[PDB]
Amino acid sequence: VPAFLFSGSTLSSYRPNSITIALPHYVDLPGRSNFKLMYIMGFPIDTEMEKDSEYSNKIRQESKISKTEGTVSYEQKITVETGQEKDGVKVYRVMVLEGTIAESIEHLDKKENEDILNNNRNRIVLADNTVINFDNISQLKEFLRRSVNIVVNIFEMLRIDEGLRLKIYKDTEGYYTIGIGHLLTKSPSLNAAKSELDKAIGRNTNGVITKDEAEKLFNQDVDAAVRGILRNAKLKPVYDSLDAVRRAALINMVFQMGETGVAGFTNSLRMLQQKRWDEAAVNLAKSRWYNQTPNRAKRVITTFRTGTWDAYKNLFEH
Repeated sequence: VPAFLFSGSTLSSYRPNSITIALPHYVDLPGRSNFKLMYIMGFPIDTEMEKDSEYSNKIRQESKISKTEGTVSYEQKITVETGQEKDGVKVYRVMVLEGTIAESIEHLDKKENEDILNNNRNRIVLADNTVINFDNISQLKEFLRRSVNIVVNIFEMLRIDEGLRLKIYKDTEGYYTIGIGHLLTKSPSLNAAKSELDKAIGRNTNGVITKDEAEKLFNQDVDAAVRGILRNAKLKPVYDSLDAVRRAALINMVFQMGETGVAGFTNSLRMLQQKRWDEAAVNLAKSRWYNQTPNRAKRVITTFRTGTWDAYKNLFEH
């Protein structure tokens, strides 16, 4: 029996449709297969059954991500649930439905949710529909913090390696650009750039932005890169094998040279995938890359080599 389930608040972007709400209402999540939610008292409920049911979800297989060591870092949204499990039957209230890591972090820290979380088993349901079960909420909060750190660090990493501009400027190719990566428009017009930027930010910019906005844009860019990395038969196996800091170095390289450029370091990638770090490092130092942007290559390589933030640590939050 799930303990507190109607207690506390639930953070969800999704809003389905004085009333009938007392009654059970079943719904399929708009974007995903085998997410069937049951709403009583306005509360999202995830249910799993070994058997077959019209209103219940098929059993979910457990993801390979380590609850002690691992990260959700490059996932877009995640789901968080508390509840109970006994053979064949699982019942979990949804505390956060497809929210960001930061969002989930703050939401699980609300004292009103405090009751329902310390009394039940807590799990995360990934966008690939695999779950990571946690021993306790403190551990889960650790897991989430450790993930958001990687997210804030990758921005700093790129700020330092690539550069961060707060005014519209031009690409080495002529294109209006702002922040770190971000391309506004391929059109020759500055008003077209400014108008694109206002649309993306949703305020009147006049071509200048805060660091925070640039960070938002950059996160969209990290997702487009990760989506392209996993589509590329040359990058995917390497990226899959790397821990989160090292993936940050891989993404860094993709941001600088393109998917196609990174795919050309064939031997250095095989070396990375075999976890031979010093060889990979030596090999990577052979390229014109290392010669042309030596400071950035040196830090990226140090990062590949150590799995830590040591090349960037003193420079952070600058």
